[PDB]
Amino acid sequence: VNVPKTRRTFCKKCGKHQPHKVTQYKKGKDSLYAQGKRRYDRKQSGYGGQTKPIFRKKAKTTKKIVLRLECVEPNCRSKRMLAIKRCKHFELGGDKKRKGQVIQF
Amino acid sequence: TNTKGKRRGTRYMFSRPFRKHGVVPLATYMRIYKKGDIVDIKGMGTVQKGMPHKCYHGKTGRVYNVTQHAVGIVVNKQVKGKILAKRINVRIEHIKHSKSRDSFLKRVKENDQKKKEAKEKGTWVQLKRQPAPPREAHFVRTNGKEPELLEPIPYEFMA
Amino acid sequence: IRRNEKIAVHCTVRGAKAEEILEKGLKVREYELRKNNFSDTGNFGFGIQEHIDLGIKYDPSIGIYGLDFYVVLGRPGFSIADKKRRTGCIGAKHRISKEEAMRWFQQKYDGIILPGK
Amino acid sequence: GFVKVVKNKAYFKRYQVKFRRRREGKTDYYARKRLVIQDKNKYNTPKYRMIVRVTNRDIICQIAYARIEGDMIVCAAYAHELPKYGVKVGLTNYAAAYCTGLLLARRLLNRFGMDKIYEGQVEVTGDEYNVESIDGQPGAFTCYLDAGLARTTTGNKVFGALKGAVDGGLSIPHSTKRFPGYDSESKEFNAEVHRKHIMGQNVADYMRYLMEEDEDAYKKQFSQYIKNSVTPDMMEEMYKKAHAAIRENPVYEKKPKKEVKKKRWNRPKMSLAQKKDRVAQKKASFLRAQERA
Amino acid sequence: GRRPARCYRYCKNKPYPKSRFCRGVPDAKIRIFDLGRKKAKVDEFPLGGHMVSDEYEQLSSEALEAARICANKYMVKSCGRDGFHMRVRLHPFHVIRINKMGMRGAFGKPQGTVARVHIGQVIMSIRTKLQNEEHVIEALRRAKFKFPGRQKIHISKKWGFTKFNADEFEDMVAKKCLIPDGCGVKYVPSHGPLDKWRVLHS
RNA sequence: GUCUACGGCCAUACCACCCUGAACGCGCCCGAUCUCGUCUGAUCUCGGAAGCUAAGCAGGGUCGGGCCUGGUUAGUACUUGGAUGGGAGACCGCCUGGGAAUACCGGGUGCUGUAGGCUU
RNA sequence: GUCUCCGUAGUGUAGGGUAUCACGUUCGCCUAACACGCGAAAGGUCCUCGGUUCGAAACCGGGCGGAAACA
RNA sequence: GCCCGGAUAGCUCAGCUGUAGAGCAUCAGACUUUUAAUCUGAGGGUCCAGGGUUCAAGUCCCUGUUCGGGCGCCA
RNA sequence: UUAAAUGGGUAAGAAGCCCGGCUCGCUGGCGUGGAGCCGGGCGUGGAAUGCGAGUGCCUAGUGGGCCACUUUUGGUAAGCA
RNA sequence: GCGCGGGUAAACGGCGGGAGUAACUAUGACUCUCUUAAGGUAGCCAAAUGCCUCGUCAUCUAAUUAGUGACGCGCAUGAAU
RNA sequence: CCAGGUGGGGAGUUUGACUGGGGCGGUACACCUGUCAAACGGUAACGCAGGUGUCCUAAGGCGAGCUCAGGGAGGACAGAAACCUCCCGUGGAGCAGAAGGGCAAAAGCUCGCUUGAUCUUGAUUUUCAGUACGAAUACAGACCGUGAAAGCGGGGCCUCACG
RNA sequence: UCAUAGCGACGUCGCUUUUUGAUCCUUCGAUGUCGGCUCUUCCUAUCAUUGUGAAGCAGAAUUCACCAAGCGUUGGAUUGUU
Ligand SMILES: [Mg+2]
Ligand SMILES: [Mg+2]
Ligand SMILES: [Mg+2]
Ligand SMILES: [Mg+2]
Ligand SMILES: [Mg+2]
Ligand SMILES: [Mg+2]
Ligand SMILES: [Mg+2]
Ligand SMILES: [Mg+2]
Ligand SMILES: [Mg+2]
Ligand SMILES: [Mg+2]
Ligand SMILES: [Mg+2]
Ligand SMILES: [Mg+2]
Ligand SMILES: [Mg+2]
Ligand SMILES: [Mg+2]
Ligand SMILES: [Mg+2]
Ligand SMILES: [Mg+2]
Ligand SMILES: [Mg+2]
Ligand SMILES: [Mg+2]
Ligand SMILES: [Mg+2]
Ligand SMILES: [Mg+2]
Ligand SMILES: [Mg+2]
Ligand SMILES: [Mg+2]
Ligand SMILES: [Mg+2]
Ligand SMILES: [Mg+2]
Ligand SMILES: [Mg+2]
Ligand SMILES: [Mg+2]
Ligand SMILES: [Mg+2]
Ligand SMILES: [Mg+2]
Ligand SMILES: [Mg+2]
Ligand SMILES: [Mg+2]
Ligand SMILES: [Zn+2]
Repeated sequence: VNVPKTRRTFCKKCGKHQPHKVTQYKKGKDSLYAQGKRRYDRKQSGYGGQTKPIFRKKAKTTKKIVLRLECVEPNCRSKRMLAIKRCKHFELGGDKKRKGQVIQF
Repeated sequence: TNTKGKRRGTRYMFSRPFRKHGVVPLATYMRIYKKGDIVDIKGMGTVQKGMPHKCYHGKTGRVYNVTQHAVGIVVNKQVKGKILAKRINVRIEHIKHSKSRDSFLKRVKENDQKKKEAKEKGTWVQLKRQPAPPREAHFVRTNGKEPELLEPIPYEFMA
Repeated sequence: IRRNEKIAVHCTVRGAKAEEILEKGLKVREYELRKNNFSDTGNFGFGIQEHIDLGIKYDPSIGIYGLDFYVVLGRPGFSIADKKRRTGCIGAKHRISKEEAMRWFQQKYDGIILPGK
Repeated sequence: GFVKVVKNKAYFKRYQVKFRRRREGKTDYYARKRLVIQDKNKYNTPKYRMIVRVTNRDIICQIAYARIEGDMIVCAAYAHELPKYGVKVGLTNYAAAYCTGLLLARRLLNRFGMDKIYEGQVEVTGDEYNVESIDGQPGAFTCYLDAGLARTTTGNKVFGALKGAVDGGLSIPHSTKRFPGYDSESKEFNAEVHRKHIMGQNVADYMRYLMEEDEDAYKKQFSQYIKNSVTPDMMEEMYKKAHAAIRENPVYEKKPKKEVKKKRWNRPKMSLAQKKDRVAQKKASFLRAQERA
Repeated sequence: GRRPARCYRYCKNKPYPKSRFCRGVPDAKIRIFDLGRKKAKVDEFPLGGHMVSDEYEQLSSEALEAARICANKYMVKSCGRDGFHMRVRLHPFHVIRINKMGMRGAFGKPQGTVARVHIGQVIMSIRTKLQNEEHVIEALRRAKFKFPGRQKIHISKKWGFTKFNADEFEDMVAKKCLIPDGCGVKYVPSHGPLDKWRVLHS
């Protein structure tokens, strides 16, 4: 799918529709000091081998896409997360299609 | 085996009658549904919003809630073992007033007027309705016309 | 050809401009339109090959295209079929026929139709 | 005997007939359903529509609300009844549209006992004015406009009857976009060419543009403007008196005309006997005619 | 390769016609349904002989071919090649399936077509002259032997393949309310327009 | 008796052709300066009143087609329940109740609400 | 038995918008003559039947076949 | 998930912010009893697509497309 | 298109019917509308038949089924599925 | 360490296919090419290895799915497996 | 002593299910359409015909304007098909896909503006044990889009497109 | 030559459980499983023999049928083989 790089939508901080700029959200790197990672790392220490399961099935083909949008107001710059359906190909700000066009030459 | 889609088996159920497709007539929108009156659920298939489920088609319920475009209906539904009073939200073009209760209300209004008019007359009038008593022995005239004799046709092989 | 490209170009002319471009087209024929270019609904049409002859003189850039005229006949009251409100048909005997297309032609332009073929 | 006939017997056996008013093309049931249907949790509160219909000779402008049996007209106004006071020439123009809307407003308010309150705008100006309710008084009358099949493009006579109505005191919701004063490119409302059209300067200047150009074009175009001698000037104050006399007495009355007879102007349908006899003699004439040979 | 007809005799499988769902159906063995002087108009062949079957069974498409062939070979032998018109009043639209050589996916592929009949259902129709009744009666009798069930033989009181009785046929066409066309007739009701009426009667 | 505006039911109202229309009206019709639109004032929008029922529209007509409603089909088909009924079966008959649909043959062909016009 | 694949100049081959080439035959050039070579011609209703579509050898349905793979 | 390497006449590869080159190629000429053999010419870049740094990109940088690799792995 | 038989839902009153009156921030041209609330009046108990109903807690065993009329799917058919 | 690069088969293992080509036809000494790198050489065989198969031919017998000898596009023989 | 590699030499363990017996074959293993299905609803088989793990800044949302498939008759090249006109045309087209339903001044096609595919609390339907997910339906509170306005819109005309 | 001495296409009705299927009702705290040898009995859809009828039965040889299972139905090469 194609979605524009900017769109007006409800901004929760200022409580009215404001221009937002969207960008594809990306998962950050693991903290290595979160409680779950701290617990898992302690578990893996010593003998006994691998202690927690490894998924290795991978039935899904695509991913749900999350758009990280923040309001362009300079005073408040709150960033919200909005999700769209599954899509194999995701394009940000692609060129708008036209109907009255020759397809093809 | 068979799926559990919300509109399975409704090929003809929601289909419009013959030569009755098209724009929904307007008078079905300006009918007035109070709270507590009795409605019948049909489910006109033209409108895809606020449809009842196929199990509620052709069921008669009562109204408990009225909103901008729909009404809340308390309709008894029989699950396998028992009957549940289920509430559904249905847009008004899928329902219509019930003439079942309307006929009875006319009778009471005609009946209560009988009650008033009978008292000062001092007579005793009949209030209940009886189940079609026997046929009250009568005479059948002949008018000099003999009831002519009927005889079975002898069989013949048409086709 | 492929779809949605520009193939043809056309216009619609009515009024004085229409009646003079038309006779400008028949004059190419000397008021001649032989047998069956008349359509049974009343209208008719025809095509030509050279446009420099009449009207405007040869322009060097442009080529040698031909084109086609096709007029439509009508009576006051033919507009109700295009009316947005209370649109209707025109009625059987107020319609036009091929027979009264030639008669209108022969009465007005004295053109010669139906060569004996 | 070469091409399949489309409107065969099967075509009619299965053809579905549209709604009657749709067949005559006098009503769109898409907009009417949106425009007529009252919200269900009101149960009797009538949705009032300001119906405006422009005709080749007249302007029909009524206010109604719809029931099961039909739409009920509470009161109506007509451009042909404008000559009863003030304006006598220039019906079915934008100015006449303004007055008949104003006349509709005043006659409903008077019939409603609500004319003394919500006078509207006694002074006519092209700006935006929408009536507001006043506490402790009966609430302002609210109604919506039934444009109908007419194109709602900027500068349409139907929107004249809108401003005419709201000037008389109806609280009709409306943007200031589809008035003649609105400049599409600049997205502004001039509000003075709007009043120029309202009081007839739109045709006044055209009519004052036309004498110096021609007389028989002036004659053939504004013929009924010649009679009654309505000049380019003095077409202002008459509209004022037309607007003023609308306030003074907007009520309507009839002409009792009972001196009529039962002259049927058509023919009653022939009974069955006449049909059966007619084919008999049509047959009888045919056998006679062939026998003569 | 064909199973015995007793295996598919009774109509018990919810008619299964050739359709977009049932693709790959072999061509029925019967392709010609009308034999003889099909040009004979209305009146040269007044007597109409019928073969009516009284069972709710299905007749294989091959059975009617055997029956139709056996009957025409008789008429040309006795009634002449020019003197009869034979019509089979059945069509093999029901499709029978076979599951070949456990029972996983036992739904079998089509291998033949049959025609279902009812208690009153004419199989064969013969229109001939009056003096040919003896031939047509025993011609169909030979055609009976190619059919699984039991079939009765009836001589229709109607005129030929027309649905109207033979006694009142001649006067009806005489009164010009019945007109002849092709192998049958056209009923002319008296509720059209007079122009249709008046083109005839004169 | 009609019509106009807004409608309800949505063909007894539709479709085809022919006849007629008084008065208002509805229309066709004239024109493009303004408003507004199109390649084109054809449509849409606006400004009008010289002409005309020709068309739309209203009414009527057609052994009209459709549609609506009856008869016939027919107590037929079909079907609730019953039998230690018949029949090798396929199926069929009876008892008990309910009960259709073609073809074919008759009748009819818009009713009506609010507001406003005309008709001696 | 089922399944898959294929039926086309004499032979073999490929391939909706009138079947290519090789050899087979005849043939004309070249040569003193043969041989060869080159050239052209002839030659396949495309396995049969039905259907589809403006049109089918080609697409879709049948029937024969022939070869395989399974069974 | 990370580090990445390659993609250009029908086939492969060098390359100049500066007019795309070489070979395997293909057709045609000389060449030659002739074939080889020999040259030579012509045409032919699915420059992997899109952008950008840009005067100026095949290269430089990102985005994807594939092709390939070398590591890592609690839903 | 039409269209049964069998079948499914609702109703057959006192929680109903009819009078008045009050509250509302909802609705609103209006005493509008609607809902709630407060008094009052109505008994011929508003079809047949039968039956005494309402309601709570704890809970075993079972969760391989099979046969018959009739309806019905696959199968040639089956003491088949 | 893995990749990258050399060597290694008396290391494990592998040893197919497609075109064009000789004066009957056939085949292909010869030329080229594909997929992973070669493409079964010398030899041997219906073998303890050959499904079709009781292969075909000769011999042994009156008669031989047996035996022997020969043929080999060998389902699926073969060189320190 | 720690870190990285190699490590079936050795250790522990696992190696789905449904199935006209098991394996091979298929998914009837989560879902959707029509039918089976016996005129409410429900109803099985490795029953029949199919489909899904997507696609879409518009194919979403509003308003406006038009009518579609096909056919007849025409008009230079132009023919069975190019393009223009008239007429007929109940939808015989299109609506992303499977099928069913629904749809005509529509829900289709062409334009204009846009982000209601946003931020929140509950109620309800659907399978249901009246659990959950998913999908959906009527509201209510904000903030908006559109339209002159009534209104309509918190995704796709409805039935699936998911944890 | 002639449908039927002997045959029988297109169709159609059956019987048998000496084939192979389909099913899984009995047996998995076991019914010993292919063939051959040996031995008895039984069936008839009769190969031969008894008694008969029919023929495109001159004789001979043969073929088709009926009552009929009392009697008989072999020795070997190859193969585990049926
Ligand atoms: Mg946490
Ligand atoms: Mg099912
Ligand atoms: Mg299903
Ligand atoms: Mg929706
Ligand atoms: Mg509108
Ligand atoms: Mg057999
Ligand atoms: Mg079955
Ligand atoms: Mg009629
Ligand atoms: Mg009965
Ligand atoms: Mg158990
Ligand atoms: Mg069972
Ligand atoms: Mg070596
Ligand atoms: Mg090995
Ligand atoms: Mg070898
Ligand atoms: Mg060998
Ligand atoms: Mg051996
Ligand atoms: Mg031996
Ligand atoms: Mg040997
Ligand atoms: Mg181990
Ligand atoms: Mg059901
Ligand atoms: Mg049921
Ligand atoms: Mg619209
Ligand atoms: Mg708004
Ligand atoms: Mg809201
Ligand atoms: Mg067993
Ligand atoms: Mg035991
Ligand atoms: Mg055991
Ligand atoms: Mg024992
Ligand atoms: Mg015997
Ligand atoms: Mg003995
Ligand atoms: Zn903000």
